[PDB]
Amino acid sequence: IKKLSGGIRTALAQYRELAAFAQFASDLDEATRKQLEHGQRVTELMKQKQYAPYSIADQAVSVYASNEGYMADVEVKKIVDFDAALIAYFRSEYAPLMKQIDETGDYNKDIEAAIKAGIESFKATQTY
Amino acid sequence: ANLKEIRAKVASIKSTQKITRAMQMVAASKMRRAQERMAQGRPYADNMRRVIAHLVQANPEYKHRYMVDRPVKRVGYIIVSSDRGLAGGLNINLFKKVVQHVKAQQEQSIEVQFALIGQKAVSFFKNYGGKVLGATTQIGDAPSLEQLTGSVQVMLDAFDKGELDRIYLVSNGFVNAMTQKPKVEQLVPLAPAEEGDDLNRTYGWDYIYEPEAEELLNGLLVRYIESMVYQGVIENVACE
Amino acid sequence: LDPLVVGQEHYEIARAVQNVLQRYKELKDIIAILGMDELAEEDKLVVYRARKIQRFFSQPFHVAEVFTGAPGKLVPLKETIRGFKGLLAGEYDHIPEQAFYMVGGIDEVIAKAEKL
Amino acid sequence: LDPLVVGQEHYEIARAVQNVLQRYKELKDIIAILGMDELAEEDKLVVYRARKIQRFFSQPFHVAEVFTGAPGKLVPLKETIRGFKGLLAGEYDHIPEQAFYMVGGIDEVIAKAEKL
Amino acid sequence: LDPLVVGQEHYEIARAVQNVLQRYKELKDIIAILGMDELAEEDKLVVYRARKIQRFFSQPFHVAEVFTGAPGKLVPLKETIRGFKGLLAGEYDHIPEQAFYMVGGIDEVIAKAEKL
Amino acid sequence: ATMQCDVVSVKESIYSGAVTMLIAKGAGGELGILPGHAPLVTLLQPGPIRVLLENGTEEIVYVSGGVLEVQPHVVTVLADTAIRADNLDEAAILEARKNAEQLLANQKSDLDSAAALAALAETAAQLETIRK
Repeated sequence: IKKLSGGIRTALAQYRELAAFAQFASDLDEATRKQLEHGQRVTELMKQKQYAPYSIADQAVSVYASNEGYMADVEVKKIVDFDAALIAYFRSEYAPLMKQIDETGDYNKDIEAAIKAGIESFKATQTY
Repeated sequence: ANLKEIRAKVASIKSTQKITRAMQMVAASKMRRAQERMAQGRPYADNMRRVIAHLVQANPEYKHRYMVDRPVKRVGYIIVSSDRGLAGGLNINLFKKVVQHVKAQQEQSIEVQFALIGQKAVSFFKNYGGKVLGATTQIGDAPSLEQLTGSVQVMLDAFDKGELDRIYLVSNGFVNAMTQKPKVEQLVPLAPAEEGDDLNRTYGWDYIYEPEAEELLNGLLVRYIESMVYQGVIENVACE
Repeated sequence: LDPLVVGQEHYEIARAVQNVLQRYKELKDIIAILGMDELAEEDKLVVYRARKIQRFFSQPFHVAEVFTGAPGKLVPLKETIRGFKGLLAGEYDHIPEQAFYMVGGIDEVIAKAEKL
Repeated sequence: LDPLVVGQEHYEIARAVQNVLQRYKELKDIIAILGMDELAEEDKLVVYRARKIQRFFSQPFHVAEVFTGAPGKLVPLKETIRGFKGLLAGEYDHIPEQAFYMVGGIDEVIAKAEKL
Repeated sequence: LDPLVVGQEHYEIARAVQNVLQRYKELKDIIAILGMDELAEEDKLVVYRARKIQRFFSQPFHVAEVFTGAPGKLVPLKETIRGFKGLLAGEYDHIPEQAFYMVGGIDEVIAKAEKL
Repeated sequence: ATMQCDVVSVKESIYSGAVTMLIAKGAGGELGILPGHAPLVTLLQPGPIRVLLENGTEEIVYVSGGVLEVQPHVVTVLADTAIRADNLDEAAILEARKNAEQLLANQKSDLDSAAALAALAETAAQLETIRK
């Protein structure tokens, strides 16, 4: 969590910096437009329902999928549906890994590889 | 007033300030892009001036109908304006300058007609009234020739039929990022000013003029006619 | 007002209506300062739909007939749900906002559209 | 910070540095919105000198030796006065600004610059 | 200043000069921007009348007889009403300016206008 | 031989160096290695132009049409962004009959000659707009 919180903090800060440019998006350069889109995706990722606590593994997977470019193809309105589907794909096919993350909390190159492979498999095969 | 009212008003003003700052930055970017377009388009005007000077020095014996001036009567005008506001009233300045100009012309006892390209001129300046040949609006930024080709043509065909003699164009000129000023300039009379170039250094061969010795050049003028006005229009946009 | 009590369609309709009204509420200062033409098209649609919705919550009562003279009305829940679902969808847009004042169910709005 | 208590040269140097910093604060917005460059040379020189001064203000401390490993630097006032006067004069107009960061006294800046 | 208590004649004489004062105050900026040359018709007359009345408000005082050759004036109210009505009618427009200044009553003003 | 051949449309250009072979219709493909003689001016057809710069590098440039001037060491082309070299008048004012004066006529039916009418009203509107 300590490793992965920085990207979200930076994205939220940059979205706070430039938000009135939403109407004038086409007039901006590519970098600022990409920053604005990433900020919109991140700020819609933060929405959650009552009586559904997320686990450490769930938060880690969601944040890793966001910090990397995986959530750059989904529409701004469909982010909430994509996030749960991704969570439910895990805990059913990758439960050992979820248990290891929950019980240990470590972060080594091996875990990162497993998370990346699982996200790639979900994006390739399943649909949301 | 109530503390709650002031507390909400402060936040509202802060949000409006942020929005206005965003608009200012967007305007700066658009202005610099318009400056790039102006720099890109300048060589076209330069080569047009060069070629027209070369041709007029080549065949000064013959002159077309656009280089001959008859006594001034029934003069005409061309106006360009923005389609959106918040421009600090540059359109107001242009309209006022042209209205004192036309007031002086009426004091000279000559009736006038003109045409409009700006949306604000049609929406506001026309409530008062005025003889009008053409109004084309909503051309947008980076307007194309197809968009304004007809508007210039009708105004000058009025001269071609002889019912108008002098046609001016009125537009804003850009001197510095903070400095723009109205300008009125005559184009249809096309009186010569700088003809000293290319006489001192050869350029005596001129052209065999194989397709038409003294006939095709008139079409060239039309291109010049569609050039300068276009060159003017983008100017205004940048200023805006 | 819970998805497990009033169902799923009702909850979404209520949330969408509240969201539209709240979004329109924050646009009044910009319109006061900036011209109405200086807004995004989606913002204009939100403003118009919010005005229609604001007028649409009014109906005549059976008891207040003495004040106005019009007869009272009583609208069932399903009619309200259907009308609000149709309104948020973007249909009913051409209908002027005047025809939504004190007019009970939607069909009376459609009928009143002819007169004024 | 008055000419009586501290002297004349110290007051002059401090006021000049503050004026340069204020000028830089005024100029950043023009660069940010109107654009880069598009400006005379004196403004650009002011910007470069302001950046050099901003880098030069930083210094390492003694209470962080057990953390970073770099020894602390205590700079005698006279060295600060001489270095800032030289920087304002324009002698160090070619030294890279990266030699002014966490470098303590002026000579040390010269040594770090020539070593680089 | 009520028609019932003082009369309709006095009341209508009043509130007409105040209108001229308000018009002149609103046109002051435009008058400041440029002179009567930019000004159109029916406003130059308003400006002249406003100047005339604001100068006519002056009056000598008996308390200043030590510094005044004249012993001061005690203008009756009816005379003031007559003078203000005549000046509002535009008859006294041809009277040159400064004849209303410190000349007290309008009748004295006429003599001053005649002599100079 | 060949040093430059410039073709300028509303806002664009191209550069030509030592062109091996230039092909334009209606003139026998007069262009190519610079002739440098008989300076003249012709009406360039709206057909495309084939360019070979060096060692067989072939490219195609589409000219709507325009004017072509040749001179020793100078080749200039003023082109058009569309097909208008036929000096069309009625077609280019058909939209004017519907968009230039028809649009104003629907918007404003006053059709009254100006003659600097109501200049006092314009000045009053100016004064009102100054208030801000």
